[PDB]
Amino acid sequence: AQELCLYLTKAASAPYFEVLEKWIYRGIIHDPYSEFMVEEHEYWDQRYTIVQQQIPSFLQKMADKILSTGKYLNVVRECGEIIYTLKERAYVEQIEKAFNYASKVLLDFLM
Amino acid sequence: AQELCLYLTKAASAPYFEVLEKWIYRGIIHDPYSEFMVEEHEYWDQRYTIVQQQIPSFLQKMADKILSTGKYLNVVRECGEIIYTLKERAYVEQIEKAFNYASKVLLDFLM
Amino acid sequence: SITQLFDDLCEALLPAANRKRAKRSLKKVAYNALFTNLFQLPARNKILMLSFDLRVGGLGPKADRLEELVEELEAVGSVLDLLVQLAGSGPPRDYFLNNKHVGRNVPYSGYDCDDLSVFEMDVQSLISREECLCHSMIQETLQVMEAAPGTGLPTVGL
Amino acid sequence: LHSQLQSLTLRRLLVWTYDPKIRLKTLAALVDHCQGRKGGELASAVHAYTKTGDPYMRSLVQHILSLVSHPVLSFLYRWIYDGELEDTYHEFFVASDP
Amino acid sequence: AALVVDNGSGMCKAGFAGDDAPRAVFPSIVGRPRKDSYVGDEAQSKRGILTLKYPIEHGIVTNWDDMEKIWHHTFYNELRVAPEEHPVLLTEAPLNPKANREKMTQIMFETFNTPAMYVAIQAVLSLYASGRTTGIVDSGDGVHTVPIYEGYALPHAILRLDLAGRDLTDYLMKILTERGYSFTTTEREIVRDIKEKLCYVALDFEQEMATAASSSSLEKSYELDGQVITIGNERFRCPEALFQPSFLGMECGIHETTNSIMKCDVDIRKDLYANTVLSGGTTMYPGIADRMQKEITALAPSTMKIKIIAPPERKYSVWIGGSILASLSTFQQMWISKQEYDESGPSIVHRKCF
Amino acid sequence: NLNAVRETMDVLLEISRILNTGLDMETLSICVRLCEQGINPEALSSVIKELRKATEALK
Amino acid sequence: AAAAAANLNAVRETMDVLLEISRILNTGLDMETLSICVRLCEQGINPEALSSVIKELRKATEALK
Amino acid sequence: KSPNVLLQNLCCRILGRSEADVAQQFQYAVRVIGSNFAPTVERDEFLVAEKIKKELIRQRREADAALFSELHRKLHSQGVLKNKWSILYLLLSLSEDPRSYATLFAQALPRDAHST
Repeated sequence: AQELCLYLTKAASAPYFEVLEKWIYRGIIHDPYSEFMVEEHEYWDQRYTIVQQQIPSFLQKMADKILSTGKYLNVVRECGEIIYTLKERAYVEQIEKAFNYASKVLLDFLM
Repeated sequence: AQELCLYLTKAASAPYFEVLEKWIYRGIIHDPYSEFMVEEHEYWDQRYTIVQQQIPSFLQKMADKILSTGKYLNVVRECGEIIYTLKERAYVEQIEKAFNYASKVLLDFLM
Repeated sequence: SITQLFDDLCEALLPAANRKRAKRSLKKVAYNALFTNLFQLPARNKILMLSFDLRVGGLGPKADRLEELVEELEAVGSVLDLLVQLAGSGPPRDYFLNNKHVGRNVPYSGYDCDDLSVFEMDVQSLISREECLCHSMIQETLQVMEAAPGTGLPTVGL
Repeated sequence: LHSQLQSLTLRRLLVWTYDPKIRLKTLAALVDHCQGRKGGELASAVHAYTKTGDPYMRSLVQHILSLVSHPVLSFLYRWIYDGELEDTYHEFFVASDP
Repeated sequence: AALVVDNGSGMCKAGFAGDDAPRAVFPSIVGRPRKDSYVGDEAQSKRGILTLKYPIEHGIVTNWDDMEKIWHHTFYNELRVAPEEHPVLLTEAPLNPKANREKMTQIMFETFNTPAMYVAIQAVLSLYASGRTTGIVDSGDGVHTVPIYEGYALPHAILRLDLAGRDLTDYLMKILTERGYSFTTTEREIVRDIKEKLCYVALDFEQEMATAASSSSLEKSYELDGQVITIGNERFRCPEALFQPSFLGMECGIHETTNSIMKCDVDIRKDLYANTVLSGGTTMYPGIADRMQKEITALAPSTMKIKIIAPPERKYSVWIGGSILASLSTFQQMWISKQEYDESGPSIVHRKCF
Repeated sequence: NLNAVRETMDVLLEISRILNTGLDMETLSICVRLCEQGINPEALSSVIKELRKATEALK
Repeated sequence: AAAAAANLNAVRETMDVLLEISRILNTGLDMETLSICVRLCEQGINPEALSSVIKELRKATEALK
Repeated sequence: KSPNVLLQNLCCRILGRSEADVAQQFQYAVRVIGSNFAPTVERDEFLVAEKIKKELIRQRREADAALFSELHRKLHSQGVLKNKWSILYLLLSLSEDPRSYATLFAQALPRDAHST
């Protein structure tokens, strides 16, 4: 029953991990139903804010780097693959490889 | 009734001959219940001493080479298969092939 | 130690229990048979001819694996030439299989009825195994329970 | 056994059910020796049944140990390579202090 | 049980077919006072009061009276069997004169009354022991490069080199003496031991000489009466003579001699290059396989695949090959029976043991 | 090097497992090292099939 | 005997007629290659698959020439 | 022979090489032939015939369209050919014009309607 509950979560997470690859590698947030961990609004700390409930509790370690990764992509845009595995952190490492670039394009954009 | 009493002793001796292959090829003595022919203690002739009762009376010929085989393995360790057959001595010869090496590793260790 | 590597080989194939003279006689069968061939074509091609026969009877991905290893084993040739000789001598789940209901971007297919037809044979073989067991368990013990007194018993044979 | 009742008799059952009179003798006495043990202390009380010598029991219990000791070797391979112990119930022998 | 007797220029090896190793090994010597005849170790032990004879000094039997005594010794003293009760497989040197083969046959059947016998070439048996029937093979005490194809030695391509273990022992005595020690007396036995225990074949002679000249990293100690002596470049200079016989005043080395391949049909030369097998006590030097590989590669075409096979048990591969052969099912029909001998005489050996 | 010759020996077990050869892990290292000597593999196919044949006559 | 020679005749006929249909259709095949494609089609093989192969090996023999 | 050894003769006929030389192509030929062995469409020589006539008529070669009808009967006259649909389906595909739309005209049946 541990091979089973890994077959469900591997398939019940493809939709969530397909809105994430749009919020990190780009700035757009689709989320038609209110389910994503990052929601937007309409001076800059109230633009995007974490929702605490809808956190996968296995990305809870990096709940601040995700929100900080897309946020840097938007202050430049308006100016001008991930798979789930157990006991393997190939996606936790995959997020740090993009946040470490998300800043190097904005920080350089201001210097 | 000689094929039978050979089928019992062939099966009532596998546990005993599995603590022996640990006392000759290594120095460790497991013997949870007090049954083995060699017991330990806690200057070196009182460390391991033969118990006279618990001798198989078909290894009585080599009751001194067994005790002398593991004893040499321990004064080096702390510094840094057998099957029963009748009228065939394949295990009596198998013990001499290890005691003849047990000394050649310690004697060389002191020269 | 070519004279010894044939002596260690003869030990492994010897089934555990006279075990002291059989090894002496089996080393004859090793030598009596080694010199018959000596008295009397690429390497990777022989695998593909066995890769073909795999894909025909189904099990495609396994055949795509057999070729996946011989491609990395290049970066020894006479070793695989020995395995292809003994190919037939050996002794006789994953939910992320077809499962059109899980994926990121699964393509349009329409009904198949050729995956569900080979998903009921996966079950029919199960109920046909646990039924031969009950045919090979009540037989192995009724052949002894009902016979002449003292046939299957080994102690009466003394 | 039920498919043949439609022939077998009492004296025929004794030989049929002479072996499962032992497996149902070790298991029914393996669940009493470990009653209040939870966590690793249970994987240490189903290992004190292997020092038996009986080739039929020592090869049965030495299989249940290979399943019971799988979760224990799951924390160990976690608390060694990643150092992130997680057990809401106190099982692992490494107890953390908040 | 069938007997296997390997007649060596320096040491004879005897035992029973089927066994993994010979049961006995002894010096090929017969001695008489300066018990009337002494053979083997005893002759050696009491050499002080005897005049020693070496009836097969260079691999070929030269004195049949003493060779008969060595065989008598082999059966009754070493193996403790009656030859008239066991078939006997004997070994012979490469290029053994036809007349000698008949003599050996006649002696076995008429003098020892063997029920059956056979004679095989030493090099061929060693090749068999390596699991091959084709390849080029033997350096012993007193004396070959033997090309073999499909189980048959090719006499036209066989080469004999009168340079072996004995010469190397004497050469070591000479250079150790030049070092400042003194090994000259029948001391020869001590040096033979030093040779077998501390010598090796250097991959590159000059580099090894340079290392030994500028450091003590290659030096090894040897204890005699307690005196501990030092052996330096002599360790590899001794066996170097196998590759450069001029060190001994002899005009080709073993690598160059292994010329034998070039004497064979061009169509089988690649099989020989890919199957060069070493045998004999004098091929036991550590490093000899890699040195041969390097030297042969330098002599052969750049496109040639070279492989040197050096079995760990090659010191007794001749005997072992005989044990294997005599144990083969298909070989039983090959023995020369007493019946066949009575029917055809000694010359049958040429047909039966081709 | 022993790390490389372990991997190359570990990959070679699988291609002998899906080809349905009875060679286990021990007999494989024996045969790999023996083939590494230079013996012709067309003959080894006969000794293993015969050693396994005479082994069955005992049981 | 005879029935083993009457079959070798009825095969040389058919292999000669299939070579006529092959030339009026202007397939690049010849008498040697065409005997391979006939044997394959006897065991049962997709001609939509086998013809993709021939349309490829003939498409790669030019990049090497 | 067997189809696996027979596929390698083909790769040696088209490409002029020995089986020890060409082994990348033969690796690609086992990929396509294998897993595509079973015939996918219902087999009938009638439909394939009315498409080799329709093709030789389209090239203004109306004389060879009536010669094929006499060569296709001889195939039935001798009777050493078991699958006559396959070998014609293939000879038609490799046909080149010495000198568009095909969902309108007659195509073979799919075999999906049946429970294969």
